[PDB]
Amino acid sequence: VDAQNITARIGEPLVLKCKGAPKKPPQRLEWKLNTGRTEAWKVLSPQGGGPWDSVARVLPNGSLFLPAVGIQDEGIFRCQAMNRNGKETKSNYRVRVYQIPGKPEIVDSASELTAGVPNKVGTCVSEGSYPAGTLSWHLDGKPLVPNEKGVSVKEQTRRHPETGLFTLQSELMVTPARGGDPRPTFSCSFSPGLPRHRALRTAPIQPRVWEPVPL
Amino acid sequence: AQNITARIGEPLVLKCKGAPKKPPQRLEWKLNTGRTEAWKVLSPQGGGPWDSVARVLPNGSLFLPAVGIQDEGIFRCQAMNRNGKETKSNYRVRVYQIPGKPEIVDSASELTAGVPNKVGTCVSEGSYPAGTLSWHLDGKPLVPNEKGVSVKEQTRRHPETGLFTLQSELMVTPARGGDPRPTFSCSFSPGLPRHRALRTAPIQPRVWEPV
DNA sequence: CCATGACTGTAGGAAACTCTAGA
DNA sequence: CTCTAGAGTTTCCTACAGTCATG
Repeated sequence: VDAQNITARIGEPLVLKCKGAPKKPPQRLEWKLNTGRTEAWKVLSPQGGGPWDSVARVLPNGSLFLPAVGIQDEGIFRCQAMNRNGKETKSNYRVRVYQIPGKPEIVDSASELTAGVPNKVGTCVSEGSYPAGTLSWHLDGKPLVPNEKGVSVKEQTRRHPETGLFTLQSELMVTPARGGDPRPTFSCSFSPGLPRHRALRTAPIQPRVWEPVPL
Repeated sequence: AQNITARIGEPLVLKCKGAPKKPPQRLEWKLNTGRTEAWKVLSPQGGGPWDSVARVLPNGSLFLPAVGIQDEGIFRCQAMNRNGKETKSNYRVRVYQIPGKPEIVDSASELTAGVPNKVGTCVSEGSYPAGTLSWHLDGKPLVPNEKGVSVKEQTRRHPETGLFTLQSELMVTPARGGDPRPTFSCSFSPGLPRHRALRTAPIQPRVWEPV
């Protein structure tokens, strides 16, 4: 789309510009937005006056103002103004948002695990993340890839029905090669969709690898 | 205090420092502006006519949809992180308006050497703060009291808006033997060095000869 | 408890787009 | 008037410091 992209953190105010508009009223411009809150298309005016005045209100200078963002606010936003006269200008905005979960935690982590077979190593958990994002395992600071050599991950995403946010869980199990590193290091790393931010790592776990009793 | 500036009609958002981004929070915005009878304290829920002027956002930031001369003042936010954590934000606020382009009026088509002439009156409209007016001859600016060079200047504030109108009337005694096709201009040098100066179109009267 | 490290948060600077002035 | 050019304004990226967690 002619739409330019905008991304904002959840809870913070956003302010959009109406291209080529009178800086002081009286002004003629009308915003159009289809989003989570809009049933289909909501048209907003310099006067405002609906229930939207505590949500989205056109400023005296023509820009569109949102006191604090929320997930439902994701969508497209457009404006049409008249530069007198009769010059006329457009705006096309795609708006996405995000939230950052707390530092991921580990749970159900093996005191010690044994070689030659699968083991339940533990589970990472991240809460309050948007958009969803992901959990990646690292052995000694290197990546752990599924389907390959006894490495497995039991995964889910749980959306808080109220906050519309995500609770994350990743359970790792591994079959160690007999005769491997006896004190290997695992970590877990949450990453979001864009470079909207960096990566969060869990405090590692340095379990003890015990060998199988001979037969 | 952190110095701040913005255009009249523009929105303004002040970030409360060290305070929870989501409500509820414990914080206090107390300020003194041209809209205040004294120090004024606006709360999380705020209230009064102030909601139409400056309002507190769910994330703790104070906000003005349209700032005006009436709003130049002091803004302090004493906030509580959780307990009893405390950090205090401090701002100093100057504002401005860019006036209409400068104009010379009553400018001379002809003028005579050896005595004074009315060159013209450079006139600016709709400025805040008021600022200064200067003249220049063929690229270089001029000074009063030097070799028969004088100025009648004034400033006036439109009552409704509060902006300013400056008049500058230029007068000189031309040297006999100088430039018969001289070019003069006026320039508005704003109070706050926000933008570069604005200069009138030139005027190239013809120096004529007495006896 | 003290020293150390890591993080959140904020301060300053640089680059990009938009508007204004001029030909 | 359509086009060219120089600032102005806003924005993102980068960096230093304060603050919280940790050994």
